[PDB]
Amino acid sequence: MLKLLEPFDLNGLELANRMVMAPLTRNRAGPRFVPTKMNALYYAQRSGLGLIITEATQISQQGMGYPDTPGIYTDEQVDGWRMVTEAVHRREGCIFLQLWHVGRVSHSSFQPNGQLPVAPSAIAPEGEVMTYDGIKPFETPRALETEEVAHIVEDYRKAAINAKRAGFDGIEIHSANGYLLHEFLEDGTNKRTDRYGGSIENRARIVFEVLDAVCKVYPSRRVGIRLSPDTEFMSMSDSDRPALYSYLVQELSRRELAYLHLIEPRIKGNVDVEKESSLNVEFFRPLYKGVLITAGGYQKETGEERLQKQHADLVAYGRWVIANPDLPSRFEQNAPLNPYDRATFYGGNEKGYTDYPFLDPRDSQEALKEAEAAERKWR
Ligand SMILES: Cc1cc2nc3c(=O)[nH]c(=O)nc-3n(C[C@H](O)[C@H](O)[C@H](O)COP(=O)(O)O)c2cc1C
Repeated sequence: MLKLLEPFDLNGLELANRMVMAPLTRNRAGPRFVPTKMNALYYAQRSGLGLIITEATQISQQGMGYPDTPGIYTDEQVDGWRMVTEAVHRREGCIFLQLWHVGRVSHSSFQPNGQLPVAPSAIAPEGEVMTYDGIKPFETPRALETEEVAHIVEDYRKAAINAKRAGFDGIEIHSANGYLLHEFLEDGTNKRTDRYGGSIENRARIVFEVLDAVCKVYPSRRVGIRLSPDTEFMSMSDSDRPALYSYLVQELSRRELAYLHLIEPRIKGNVDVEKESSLNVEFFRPLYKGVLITAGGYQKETGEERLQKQHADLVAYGRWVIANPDLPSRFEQNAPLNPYDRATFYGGNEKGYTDYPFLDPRDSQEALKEAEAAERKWR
């Protein structure tokens, strides 16, 4: 009787339920940003979620701002992701790769040749950024030349080519949470005078060009996109978020994409914030035609209310899913939720990653089995 637990049809994909694993950076790639068997166990374990969206995956070295995130720009990376897609599919799961460019939220230490991070405009985020050599202040990033936006779009297109080859069911363009695309959208970050700055239309141009480029690799019904309609995460700010997001959503409505993925203002990236905003999901449901994913601070009961009230079609869970590989079964049988441990979110090993327990140990055995089979197959 939970709507969260109703199978849902995603323009062809037979989702087990209406619950989504939110994208989650775990900082556990192998050398050269290549996914490993351990990574496949983790996704295999969580494959009773209707849809998995992966951790943000950089489309290029230039797009990375945190250590040991996986990439999707080399063959060796694609091979690694194949273990992941295989294992999730053997468990009858569905999965999309979230494509990432960190923008200015990076450090020369991460960059090819120790070049500056790139952004719309030469404006550093506030605060400090973890690097290979400990905590350092954010640097002023380099403002991208007009001509270079084309080359970033092409990175996304190559990245989607690699994704399709890796065997992902679809892709999600990360346009949220303070990163390259988001910096383009908001006029607090975007001070450009060319055809990608100024007018609301112009700021979104890049988002539309990325979408044009990837929908040449995947059918548009397999391209998703994530927005953060109203957040301070990473020194974001816009002079008029209602106006900017209204336009951006209505345009998106007409591109017949797989879904729109909206993060609730009560999330500041990875933590909860007290915050007044009307730019939550209720405000966008009217403005977006197709399949709508709501994410951010939900529980069983508040997620269920979203679906009953027809506010969204899918509810994403991030932190609960880190801790509860079988969240849907727990919801379903009214079980206690395993607590999540923030200290093991980022970096590390099995601990706080693949060692959260299931209701049913057999689920656990089946994930291990598929993940080992996936490794032998793609050895
Ligand atoms: C450890 C951690 C990693 C995350 N990584 C990503 C990411 O890679 N991409 C993204 O778009 N959001 C990311 N988020 C934001 C979450 O996807 C989600 O919006 C947030 O956790 C709020 O959802 P929740 O309340 O269910 O946890 C992350 C959050 C956490 C706590």
